[PDB]
Amino acid sequence: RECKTESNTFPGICITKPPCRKACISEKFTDGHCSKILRRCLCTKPC
Repeated sequence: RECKTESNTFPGICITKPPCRKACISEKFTDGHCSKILRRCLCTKPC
């Protein structure tokens, strides 16, 4: 659970958590945020 994978659904740069949030929800995840490496929506899935 909580596997780190960038949102493939997210069509851009991680500007804000709100858009990233729903991107992870639509996909097979639960949470999402900006990855502290670059600036992509890093979603977490209940793997």
